[PDB]
Amino acid sequence: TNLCPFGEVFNATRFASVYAWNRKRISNCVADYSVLYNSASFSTFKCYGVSPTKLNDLCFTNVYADSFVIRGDEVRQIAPGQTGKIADYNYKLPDDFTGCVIAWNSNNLDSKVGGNYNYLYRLFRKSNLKPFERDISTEIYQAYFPLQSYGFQPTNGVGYQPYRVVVLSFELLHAPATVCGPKKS
Amino acid sequence: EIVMTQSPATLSLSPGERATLSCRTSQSVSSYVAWYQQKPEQTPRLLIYDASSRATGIPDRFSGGGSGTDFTLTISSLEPEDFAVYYCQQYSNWPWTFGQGTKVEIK
Amino acid sequence: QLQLQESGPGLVKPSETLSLTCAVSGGSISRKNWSWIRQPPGKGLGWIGRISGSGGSTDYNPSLKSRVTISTDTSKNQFSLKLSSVTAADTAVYYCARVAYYEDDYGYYYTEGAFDFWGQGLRVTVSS
Ligand SMILES: *[C@@H]1O[C@H](CO)[C@@H](O[C@@H]2O[C@H](CO)[C@@H](O)[C@H](O)[C@H]2NC(C)=O)[C@H](O)[C@H]1NC(C)=O
Repeated sequence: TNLCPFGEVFNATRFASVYAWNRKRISNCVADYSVLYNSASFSTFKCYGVSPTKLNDLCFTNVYADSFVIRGDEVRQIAPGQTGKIADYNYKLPDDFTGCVIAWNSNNLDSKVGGNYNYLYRLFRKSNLKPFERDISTEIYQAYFPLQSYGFQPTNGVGYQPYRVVVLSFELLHAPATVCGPKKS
Repeated sequence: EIVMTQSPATLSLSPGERATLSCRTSQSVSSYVAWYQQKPEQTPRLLIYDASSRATGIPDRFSGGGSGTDFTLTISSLEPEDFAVYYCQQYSNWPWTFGQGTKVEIK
Repeated sequence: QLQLQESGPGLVKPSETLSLTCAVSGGSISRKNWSWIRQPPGKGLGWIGRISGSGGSTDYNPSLKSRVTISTDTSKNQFSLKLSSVTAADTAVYYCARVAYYEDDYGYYYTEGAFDFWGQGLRVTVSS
């Protein structure tokens, strides 16, 4: 019995854009949530539906991990029931959300002195998203190209600094429980 | 440097009335503004953080709002305690700058 | 509960060093961010610099960075402030503060520079 792949979920060398947001599933492993809670690197650790201290002794069916790069002013939009450019057009959370939102500053890693335009967000769409929807589009909007680049830079303020964010959306089906907390010797 | 200018220098006002204050920045700080209250020769106290959120143990009549370069602090009903000096802060850029201060003066 | 109290000399002669020490009590200095805040008499608040609780991530005000060194001493659970070549215009009330942090039952959140907990204020006078 082993520990979960949370090492490469959080310490990956390249996170995807917010519009093409990455998603992976952990399936059978024992997950140590309390080490992530007691880390000194996370700026925000919000949880909805489940308490993060009780989370180490709750068993689920399977756990997802949605990782992408967002601006500093826009981490507030990753919450159940908010609206904005990314909460509508890029990543939508359900109202009855049962997961946790983890984020941290990454100005020393993701920004570039000449400008880093390798992260994209959807500026235009005809309608907002259903919860946990993903799209990739290229067609011209009824006037524009919907994808636009951020332009991160270390000189820029905290609202314009790149923030890497990971969303752990737990599930509970009628399948047997696999992802349990570490039982204590 | 992001200079922080508060437009009312001295707020002549009566108790129990509406109060309004202003904070205007040189450039955009993106809603990273805090509001403080300082009794004369006493410790300043944080009221608002992130320009729209009340601090822990703050009366409900304190409210802040705004974004960009316009930030306002509103007190719905005064007390005989809340005639003091109010300060406005930014922390978007690294020389964190406070305001010159605005005084609530009793009519 | 968390409490901050300053310690230092009230009178500092010019062209010498200045030392201050904020003794954090009721809470651990680690995993937080701490700052030194000045206030001249009849003037508004000013900012000296900040330090991280763990790792020593340290930043200064650009107008005073050639004269200030800020250090963290987690063995005694305290942090200190040092200045050099102080003039007569440096007379101020010095506060030590914690950069805000709000822990709820449903997780926590680190503020990017609001100061919730403050010190009592130690009045430093400079005269020859
Ligand atoms: C991401 O990488 C960092 C740095 O390699 C990890 O932080 C270390 O984690 C080990 C785990 O046993 C600790 O012993 C070290 O003290 C940590 N170092 C620092 C500087 O914090 C971090 O754990 C990794 N993330 C995950 C989810 O595993």
